[PDB]
Amino acid sequence: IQYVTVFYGVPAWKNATIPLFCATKNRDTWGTTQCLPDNDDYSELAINITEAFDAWNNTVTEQAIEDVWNLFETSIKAIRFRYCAPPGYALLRCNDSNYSGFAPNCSKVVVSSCTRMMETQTSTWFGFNGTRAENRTYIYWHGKSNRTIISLNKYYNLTMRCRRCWFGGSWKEAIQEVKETLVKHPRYTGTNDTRKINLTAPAGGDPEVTFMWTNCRGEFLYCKMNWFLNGDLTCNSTVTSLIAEIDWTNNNETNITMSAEVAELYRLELGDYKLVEITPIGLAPTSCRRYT
Amino acid sequence: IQYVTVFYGVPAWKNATIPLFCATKNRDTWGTTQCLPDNDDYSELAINITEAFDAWNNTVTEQAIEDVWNLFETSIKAIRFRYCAPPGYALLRCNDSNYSGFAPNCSKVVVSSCTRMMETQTSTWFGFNGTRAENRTYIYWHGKSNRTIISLNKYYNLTMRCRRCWFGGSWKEAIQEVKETLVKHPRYTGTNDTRKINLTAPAGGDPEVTFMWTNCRGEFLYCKMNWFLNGDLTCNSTVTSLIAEIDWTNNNETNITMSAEVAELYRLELGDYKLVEITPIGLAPTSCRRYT
Amino acid sequence: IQYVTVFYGVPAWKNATIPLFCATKNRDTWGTTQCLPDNDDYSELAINITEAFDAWNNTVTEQAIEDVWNLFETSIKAIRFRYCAPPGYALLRCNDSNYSGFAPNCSKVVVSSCTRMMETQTSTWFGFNGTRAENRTYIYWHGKSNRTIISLNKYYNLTMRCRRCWFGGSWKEAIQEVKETLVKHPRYTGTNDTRKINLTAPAGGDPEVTFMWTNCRGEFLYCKMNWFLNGDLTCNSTVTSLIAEIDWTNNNETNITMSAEVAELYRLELGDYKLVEITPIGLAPTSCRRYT
Amino acid sequence: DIQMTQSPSSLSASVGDRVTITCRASQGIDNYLNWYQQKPGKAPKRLIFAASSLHNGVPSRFSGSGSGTKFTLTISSLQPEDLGTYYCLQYYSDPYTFGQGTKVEIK
Amino acid sequence: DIQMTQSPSSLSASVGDRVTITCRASQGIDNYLNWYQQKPGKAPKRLIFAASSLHNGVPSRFSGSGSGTKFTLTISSLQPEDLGTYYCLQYYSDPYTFGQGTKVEIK
Amino acid sequence: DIQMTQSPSSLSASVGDRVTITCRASQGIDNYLNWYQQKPGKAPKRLIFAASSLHNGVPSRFSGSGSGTKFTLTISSLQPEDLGTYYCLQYYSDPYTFGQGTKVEIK
Amino acid sequence: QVQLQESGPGLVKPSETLSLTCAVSGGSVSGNWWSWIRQPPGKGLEYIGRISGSDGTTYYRSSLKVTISRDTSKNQFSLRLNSVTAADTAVYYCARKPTWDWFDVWGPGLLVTVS
Amino acid sequence: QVQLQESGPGLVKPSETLSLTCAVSGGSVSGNWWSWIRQPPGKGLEYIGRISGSDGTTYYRSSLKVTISRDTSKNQFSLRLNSVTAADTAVYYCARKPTWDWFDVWGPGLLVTVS
Amino acid sequence: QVQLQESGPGLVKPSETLSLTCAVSGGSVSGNWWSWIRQPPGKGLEYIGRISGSDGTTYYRSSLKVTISRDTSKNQFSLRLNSVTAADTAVYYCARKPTWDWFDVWGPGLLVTVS
Amino acid sequence: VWGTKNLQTRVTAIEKYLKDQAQLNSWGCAFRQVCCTTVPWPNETLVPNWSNMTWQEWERQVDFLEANITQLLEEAQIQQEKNMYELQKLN
Amino acid sequence: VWGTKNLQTRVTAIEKYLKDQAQLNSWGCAFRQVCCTTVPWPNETLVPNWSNMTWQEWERQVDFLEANITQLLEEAQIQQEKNMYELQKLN
Amino acid sequence: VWGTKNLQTRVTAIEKYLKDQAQLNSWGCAFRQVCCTTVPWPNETLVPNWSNMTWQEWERQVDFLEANITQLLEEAQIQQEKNMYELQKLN
Ligand SMILES: *[C@@H]1O[C@H](CO)[C@@H](O[C@@H]2O[C@H](CO)[C@@H](O[C@@H]3O[C@H](CO[C@H]4O[C@H](CO)[C@@H](O)[C@H](O)[C@@H]4O)[C@@H](O)[C@H](O[C@H]4O[C@H](CO)[C@@H](O)[C@H](O)[C@@H]4O)[C@@H]3O)[C@H](O)[C@H]2NC(C)=O)[C@H](O)[C@H]1NC(C)=O
Ligand SMILES: *[C@@H]1O[C@H](CO)[C@@H](O[C@@H]2O[C@H](CO)[C@@H](O[C@@H]3O[C@H](CO[C@H]4O[C@H](CO)[C@@H](O)[C@H](O)[C@@H]4O)[C@@H](O)[C@H](O[C@H]4O[C@H](CO)[C@@H](O)[C@H](O)[C@@H]4O)[C@@H]3O)[C@H](O)[C@H]2NC(C)=O)[C@H](O)[C@H]1NC(C)=O
Ligand SMILES: *[C@@H]1O[C@H](CO)[C@@H](O[C@@H]2O[C@H](CO)[C@@H](O[C@@H]3O[C@H](CO)[C@@H](O)[C@H](O)[C@@H]3O)[C@H](O)[C@H]2NC(C)=O)[C@H](O)[C@H]1NC(C)=O
Ligand SMILES: *[C@@H]1O[C@H](CO)[C@@H](O)[C@H](O)[C@H]1NC(C)=O
Ligand SMILES: *[C@@H]1O[C@H](CO)[C@@H](O)[C@H](O)[C@H]1NC(C)=O
Ligand SMILES: *[C@@H]1O[C@H](CO)[C@@H](O)[C@H](O)[C@H]1NC(C)=O
Ligand SMILES: *[C@@H]1O[C@H](CO)[C@@H](O)[C@H](O)[C@H]1NC(C)=O
Ligand SMILES: *[C@@H]1O[C@H](CO)[C@@H](O)[C@H](O)[C@H]1NC(C)=O
Repeated sequence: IQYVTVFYGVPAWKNATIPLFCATKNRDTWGTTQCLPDNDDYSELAINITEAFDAWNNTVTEQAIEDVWNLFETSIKAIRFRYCAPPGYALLRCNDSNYSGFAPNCSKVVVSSCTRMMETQTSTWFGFNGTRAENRTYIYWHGKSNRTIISLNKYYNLTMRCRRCWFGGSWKEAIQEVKETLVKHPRYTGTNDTRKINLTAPAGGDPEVTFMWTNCRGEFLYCKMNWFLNGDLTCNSTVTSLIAEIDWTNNNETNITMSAEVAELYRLELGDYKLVEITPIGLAPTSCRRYT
Repeated sequence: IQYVTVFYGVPAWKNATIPLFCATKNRDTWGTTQCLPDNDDYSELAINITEAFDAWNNTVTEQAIEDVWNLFETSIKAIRFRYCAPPGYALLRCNDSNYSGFAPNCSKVVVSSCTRMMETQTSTWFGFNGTRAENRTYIYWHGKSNRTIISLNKYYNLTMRCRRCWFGGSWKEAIQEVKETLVKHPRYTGTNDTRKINLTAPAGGDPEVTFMWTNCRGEFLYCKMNWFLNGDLTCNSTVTSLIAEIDWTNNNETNITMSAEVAELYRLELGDYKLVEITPIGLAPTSCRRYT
Repeated sequence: IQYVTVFYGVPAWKNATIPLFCATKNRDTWGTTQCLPDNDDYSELAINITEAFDAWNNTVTEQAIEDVWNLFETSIKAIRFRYCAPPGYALLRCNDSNYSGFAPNCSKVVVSSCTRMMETQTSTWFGFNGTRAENRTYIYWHGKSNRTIISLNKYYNLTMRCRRCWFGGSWKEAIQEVKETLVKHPRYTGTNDTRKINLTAPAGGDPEVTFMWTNCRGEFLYCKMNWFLNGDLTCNSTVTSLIAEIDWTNNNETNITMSAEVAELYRLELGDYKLVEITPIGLAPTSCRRYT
Repeated sequence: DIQMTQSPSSLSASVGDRVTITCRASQGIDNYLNWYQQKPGKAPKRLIFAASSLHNGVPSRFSGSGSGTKFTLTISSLQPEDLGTYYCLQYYSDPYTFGQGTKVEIK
Repeated sequence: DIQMTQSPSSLSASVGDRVTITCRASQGIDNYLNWYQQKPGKAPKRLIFAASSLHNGVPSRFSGSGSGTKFTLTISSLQPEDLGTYYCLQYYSDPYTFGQGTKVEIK
Repeated sequence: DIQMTQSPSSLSASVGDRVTITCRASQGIDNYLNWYQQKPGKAPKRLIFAASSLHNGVPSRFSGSGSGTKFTLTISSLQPEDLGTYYCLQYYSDPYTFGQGTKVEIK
Repeated sequence: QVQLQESGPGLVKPSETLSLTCAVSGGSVSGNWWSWIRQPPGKGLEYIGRISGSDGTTYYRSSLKVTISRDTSKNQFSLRLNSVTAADTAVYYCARKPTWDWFDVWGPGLLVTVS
Repeated sequence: QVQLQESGPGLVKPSETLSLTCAVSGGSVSGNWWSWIRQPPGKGLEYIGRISGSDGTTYYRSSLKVTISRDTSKNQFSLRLNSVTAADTAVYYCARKPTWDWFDVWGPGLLVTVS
Repeated sequence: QVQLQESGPGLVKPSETLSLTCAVSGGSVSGNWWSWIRQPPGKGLEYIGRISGSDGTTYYRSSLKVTISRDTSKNQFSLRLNSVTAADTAVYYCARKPTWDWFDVWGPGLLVTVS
Repeated sequence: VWGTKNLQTRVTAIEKYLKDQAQLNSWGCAFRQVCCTTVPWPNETLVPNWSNMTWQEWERQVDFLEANITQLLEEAQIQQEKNMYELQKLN
Repeated sequence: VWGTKNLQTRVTAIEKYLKDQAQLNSWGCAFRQVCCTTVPWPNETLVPNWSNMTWQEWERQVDFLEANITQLLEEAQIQQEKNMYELQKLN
Repeated sequence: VWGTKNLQTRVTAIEKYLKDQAQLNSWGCAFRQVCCTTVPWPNETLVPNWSNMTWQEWERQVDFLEANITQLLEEAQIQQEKNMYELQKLN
């Protein structure tokens, strides 16, 4: 007879949803914010079993968007922090190079005790410093929406200079290659994209859609972008992402009604992470038996 | 020889005073208020042993009056919630039909893991929706004060309509029966109540006593009630209680100097509940002994 | 063979840094501030082993200066409290009569479960009620800096009366003795102090240094102190301390550029206390061994 | 091969009494026992298996125990439902040996 | 009936030594023992009861033990207060058997 | 004085097999044993001491045990590094008795 | 959970083939250990054979020289034996073999009779 | 807690009734198990009887043919025996019987003497 | 941690004084229990003596009539014996005595030879 | 603040959950539901009527006696356990 | 408020750390890493392939069966333990 | 905020109260005040003077050695306990 045997400490985990601790280097951030010291540890181990991954539904990003907004509200009344899980909790990352938001069958997945560095920027119509600047170009696609966010390669660097914005910053050779991969993106329905595409701005009406919003040491910038498509503080910018809502009404022509939501920018930074609660309980059958 | 034996989990409890958790159905109440999900469970078990009960000194109501006031203050700067105790804590209710606030010898008492639904209403001189609307009429009496609060039966329904209040809402047959039971109420000293009673309003002076206070979608209503005794938003009301301070100076005549305190209204809702801390420790004598 | 044996509850402790609980008698201090009841216990036991002591680096005082300032800020938008450590934590005091802030080799040290009573006063250039009023005169000296704070004996009492300040309050015999011990203070380099000393005020410039700051039922008093050196609310004061920054540039003459920091006043009250975390783990070798 | 000695097949008992049924093991079978109860003209149903492992259907009245050489079955109370024939089964070795069955008749 | 064998009634001891007093049990009385100490011309007072159950009055010097057939009383140190006569009592059965008493005289 | 009986000095073994080396104790030395392994023309180094107390250098292959009269040394696997001579040392009493050494030669 | 049913001839003369079928519904014959047991009217239970649906094990009693097939077909199995003996006649029951698992079901069975 | 006191004649001739009274103060005689023990000047303690105040139990030694009453009256009890024997003379002590409880008190007692 | 080294003559005629020196570096000879052991080419290890650096204990084997000094000087120690016997020639090793502690080190030693 | 309200309830539950398990697990029994102790029961005349009696009523009947019985556990555990260490030394 | 953020995380860790150790330590094993139980394993045909199998995959294969096996522990612990008390009474 | 001040102190006490009891109860001893372990004491020459010595002073004398002795507990507990499971299989 094989009797039930209980094992403690075996590897097993499930989904989770809890807040995370602090981890940052720089001090003097709102009286230290009661934040723990940061440990220099970016180690990652190799795991074989696949694990489900998500970027829109993961709870890790949902707290960042609320936390970052709360910090900004204190100013009304630039930091680099990190989240480290407590004991019994871990973070997973999909090291697959073909990650596009939905990777239910990740070939190789790693387990890390802490996430990576992230940057907070309250900006619209553009993707500021970011952290996923890499040599690979890929675009996230939503399954339940057709909604997307485009990552930009670091080779172009898309130099931007703003004063008082004057910039060429076109990189005509760069845009030709990237859009041809949006056709090669794992799904692209109709709209063959044969040398005809226009970045149609949102229709008139509400002021917010008409003009962008960018912050440079606390400046509510509202300028016109119509030219390209058709003492004094100074700042730069290194573009790395761009928000967009792709839609089309016909196979002959397509109109890109780009969105202007700020929450999606932080989601891209932590879009390849999920929080899993480790259950160290394990039950297995063994021939052993307890005395009396 | 009978040696001392320790028992774990036996039923034993004492008085308690601790805050309670959330339990509610509707969302979007001040950003969810960090409130737990509610479980549909109104089960109650039967217990034989009597337990002391109180309505003025119980700590469960003391937190509600502070919690409800704090919620209203946020508006300056209508919900249905519930309190569920954690493990090791329970709530008792006296199912005796003759409950009047003081039931030290409850015949049948039930134990419930959660309280009932309650309504919050900041009103004076009247008892709004409430939850103890039943076919039985009874009045609470304080031992340390005369202070009383009168429950109203649901058969009359005392219809009220307010606009911009115009209402007959007398129910002459209703008032005749209820006041005759206030004489039959467990104590009623002198003042035989033989066809002579007047609801004397508080004497002049401070504005607050002179005029009532009622809220209808945020309206500071101050009107006159002298007539009966001697586009545009609209709302109703279903009266279920009434606050009053009964006082008398002579056997021939009695003057009812009714009070206008709002805290007592919530006390009636939870007046048949108390919080008890369960101690699972129990010591009994047994002939057994430990080896060596 | 002597095998390792583990002992639980042996006396052992190290440095610590954690917040403390409330302990106070008077109520109605900002809605009770969620403060625990106070226990009348000033007992102290005798310990033989020496323990390091400090007054500037100890974390117990660092929380008081932040706590007291936060309480005052609520007024913008007089109490006697106490800190009692939880289980597993204790407070040490140096009963050596020669304490001057640095007592790494305390001859006799006591362990107490709670600190003493303390007074909070937001004042500059003077030491208000205090608690270390005793028959012994001594002055604290910093080892890394030379910021000093002078304790005043209770025999002089330095009577002060303020209205609307008119006061003799010199005590010429008192000042003669105390300054002669500042020469006899553990360290006093050069400046033989032979009948020549002047209390030079800070040089002109910023308004804050020029005039003091004293509060009497919420009054921003700014008067002149030049005379001595060279219906209507009334209040008194019993001076017990005085802040000063001792500096010298030549052996012939010395100039006392007295400071005006308020944080140092509270540090003197708790300057003979430190928080230690008790570790009840102890390992010792014994010949015993475990069965199988 | 081994021989199993069972309790007597005839039994007279009164309500409120304790009934003990035992089938002795020849050697250390190591509690590979099983039990069954077959009603007249109906299939048997398991009550207790592996010496001591409660099966759903009876709270506490049926409870066996024993290991090694000694094995016993103890019933706290007798009820109208308990009636029919009882057997104990062992499967440690290939050649199984069975009991004689108890023609229990209550009165 | 049973017979109890007590320690010798004569004792000579020096300060700082250990004194052991024993009264042996005839069978397994199951630690129903009790002890008493009576001063000359004064009533006895309990010191240890039920073999091992400390009674208020002495921190550690008086401490008995033993169960079944073996029973002993061990005293770590001798003090001036300890003096008089000692008895051990058993009440397992109806016919009680008592000791001979120890006329302790210190020197 | 006591005599220690050691395992044979000649050993022929194949890879993947278990090797057991024992030196029996004459009485209850109470696990004051020690072990060493000396390479040819080199100093010995400790592997296991006090019967069962792992020393840094080998994760699990070397592991002794035993107490009282019975003592054994068990090795799960044989590896090329394990080679030379083995001794077991006892120091309970003044006159030490040593083993004969094992001239281990693998094949 | 399961609704075991079976059927059989109920009338077999001596020295003819014995055929009895027990139906399996809601479960897979493979991956489950099955066995056949008969209840003599006077005698107690006797073990007569065992068979495993996994096909990895085959254990019979070397006293009756009988074999039982495990043809799946439509999740059914039957017994096969020839030259029935008078002493072998009994009430045949179909059920899984007894094991140390919570699950075990038995069929009512039917009586076999000979002249 | 308790202040036991007693008194007695102290002078009894041989062959007369033996009367000794022990007073109980601060406690109830009923609900407590009481007993009488005497200390001979030379011999050790000897058990002579037991009595329970609850009245549910009555256990005496069947060697002395002696009985003791438990009349409450005003919370007092006494000993009753006739024809005192020379060997029975001893120092009589009043106390509760020894039990496995923390509470137990004894009285100083008084000496009985015969010619 | 430690780098034990030693040296010796390596050529001693029979019936001459035996001198061998083992150097101690990085540790104090006092407070550590030291001993001397020799490895005969054919025979196994044999205990020949013990010495404690604390000076509180002195235990030798009463079969070889040999003594060893513990002069500190510059943290060094050596062996002293006279009239070397043919059977006593062996490879001499210097090391601390075996104990129940994690620390123990040995020296390679050098061979002694006689005609 | 409602945030402090929710947090206060949770920490209290754990603070209570270990306090009783801190008072327990020092007498000798860690988590056993029922276990025996060597301390005799004082005042045997107070034996409870096992037929007609309830745990809730009887516990408050011996409230005055609870503080005395609990203290004796501390001496019993340390004294009996300590002697075992010296006994094994000789063997 | 960030203060409530940090506090909420810490108490959750303790709340989790004892809950699993509360579900455990009631079956009979307090802190032993591996220990045996008298409950037979149901459906022996579901024996796992010890060579090619992982803990993460197999645990979710028996998720439906977890709720049934855990209940039987409660009856096993109290029933077996209780009978031992009466056995020692006679001796 | 003073509310966060009070809550922070309480949770720290529990957080500390189990951490030491988490480091303990994994070596083998759950709540026993004094218990023995199979690990030999290194450097017997460092035996403490039981007459003239205090716990506070000696603990800091072996601070450097604490980190090494504690690690050996993990191997001792699992290795010795694991072998017992296979021994009982044959019987
Ligand atoms: C150990 O356990 C025993 C038994 O459980 C306890 O015994 C109880 O002790 C209390 C002591 O206070 C007793 O209370 C006393 O009761 C006396 C009589 O009460 C009964 O009287 C008649 C007798 O038949 C009954 O019919 C009647 O119904 C009562 O039940 C009172 O007279 C006592 O009062 C005395 O003290 C007061 C001051 O306190 C004086 O003013 C009075 O004049 C009088 O002198 C007292 O109330 C109780 O009766 C006992 N129980 C039983 C069953 O007898 C022990 O208390 C307990 N503790 C120990 C031994 O330390
Ligand atoms: C195991 O336990 C043992 C005993 O408890 C420890 O032994 C100690 O080891 C340290 C090692 O550093 C010793 O410290 C050394 O002391 C030498 C001499 O000190 C004494 O000298 C005379 C001798 O009589 C005494 O009168 C005097 O009062 C001193 O007490 C020093 O010379 C050593 O310094 C050496 O190293 C430095 C660099 O570090 C060089 O610059 C020097 O020139 C010199 O070469 C050193 O300080 C200590 O004395 C030992 N204790 C005792 C009682 O002897 C082990 O340390 C401990 N750990 C193990 C074995 O791993
Ligand atoms: C809580 O208080 C309520 C009263 O407000 C109790 O209601 C009573 O519940 C019992 C249920 O046991 C009802 O008994 C029923 O009586 C009918 C009469 O024939 C019978 O047919 C049913 O089978 C049942 O036994 C009782 O009528 C009801 N009384 C009232 C006035 O509602 C309730 O029982 C209390 N809670 C508990 C746990 O007791
Ligand atoms: C209520 O009225 C009664 C009548 O006598 C009186 O005794 C009692 O004191 C009154 N209580 C108050 C609150 O005045
Ligand atoms: C002491 O005070 C003097 C005064 O300026 C300062 O120069 C010096 O650095 C201080 N040194 C110490 C040890 O405090
Ligand atoms: C109830 O308990 C009492 C205890 O005082 C007992 O005397 C009585 O027999 C019990 N039974 C009843 C009241 O039916
Ligand atoms: C992997 O596991 C499966 C279990 O289904 C087994 O059949 C197979 O032999 C294992 N080995 C492989 C796939 O190499
Ligand atoms: C104090 O302790 C020291 C340990 O170094 C010891 O040598 C001495 O004998 C002890 N006794 C004293 C100092 O009286």
